[PDB]
Order: sequence, then C-alpha cells, then structure tokens
Amino acid sequence: MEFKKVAKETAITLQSYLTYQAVRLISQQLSETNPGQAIWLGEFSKRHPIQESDLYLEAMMLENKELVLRILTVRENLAEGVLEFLPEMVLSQIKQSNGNHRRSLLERL
Amino acid sequence: MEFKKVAKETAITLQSYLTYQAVRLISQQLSETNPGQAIWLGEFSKRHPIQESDLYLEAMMLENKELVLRILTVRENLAEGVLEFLPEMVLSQIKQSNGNHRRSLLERL
Repeated sequence: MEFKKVAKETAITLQSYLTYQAVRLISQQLSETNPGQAIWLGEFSKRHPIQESDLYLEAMMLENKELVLRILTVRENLAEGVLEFLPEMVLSQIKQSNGNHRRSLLERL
Repeated sequence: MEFKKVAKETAITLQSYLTYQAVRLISQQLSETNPGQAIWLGEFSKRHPIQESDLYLEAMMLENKELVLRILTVRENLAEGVLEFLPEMVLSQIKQSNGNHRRSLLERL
C-alpha cells in the first residue's frame, strides 16, 4: 500500500474541505450578526465551487477582501484546532462504520 | 474539546474519502487478478456515488458480499498509514496557500 502518496492526495482534498468548514462557521456567525452578508456568502458559493478552494479565494478577493481575510484566519485556526484529533477520530469512525456494515451483511446472509 | 462538531464532520468526510481510495486500490488489484470483477466494480461506482459511502456499501452487499468485506478491511488499513502523514501535510499546505493568497492580496491596490 502506498500510504504517503495517498496521504498527499487526501491532504489536498482536506485543504479544500477545511476551507469549506471555515466558510460554514463564518456563515453561521453572519446569520446572527449580518444576515445579508450570510446570504451574499451563500450565493457566492453556488457561483464558485469551494472544491477549487484556491480559485474560490482568489475570485472573492475581487468582491470582498475583508471576508477572504476572515476565511484564511478561521481556516488556519480550524486546522490547528482539529488536525491533531483527526487520526484517532477518523480511524475510530471507520472502525465503527465497519462494525455497522458487518452486522448488516450478517443480517443479509 | 473545541471544534467537536467540525472535527466530527471532517472525520465522516474522510471516512468516505478513504473508502474511495480503498475501492480505487482494490480496482487496480482486480484489474490484474479478476478483470471481469474490475469492470463490475467500475460500473457499480458509476451508478453509486462513493461520496455516499454508507449507502454505496449497503447497496454492494446485496450483490457482492466478499468485495464489501474487502473494502472494509482495506479502508481501515489504508487509514492507519494515511492519517499518520495527514496533519503535517495539511498544515504545511494551508501555510503555503495562505502565503500565496497573502501575496496576491497585498500586491494589489
């Protein structure tokens, strides 16, 4: 098994996913504080796929510089906050799901 | 902890993404040992989106129980090795990305 090469791919995916989580947390905050801006943010995201997170951030710089700053900031905090718990949490989630599917497959016999 | 909801949502996402990576690897092994099953698998993945990994596995066990059991095992083994590299890779990539976006933002009026 090619653990490191798959890790590199997974890292690229996770970079975009954590940008998505940052945008999500900021939207939830704006929904209490400035709903018009949360709405604007929601519309921007349907025009620009967060999957292409570098392109997403560059596009936003043309329309809302302050929000880009906020996303980069939150995404950085999130990463630092979350990343070290991930190995255990992901492996645990997979073990649980494996148990679940095995029991369903046994019921399927 | 902190970011519990985020960390959890991220874990479930990576669980699906690592299932994708498991199926991809298995598909490659099957192309050598049982090309007809490699083809069945490709067709199966076209019709069932791997992003919905639990539904994918639940559908497959109706048709091919052995392959489900193999995916469960591979995705766990893969996760063990992949998650060891992930934190530092993802942090350093976010760092590089920030650097690029920072320059982009600072260099314009």
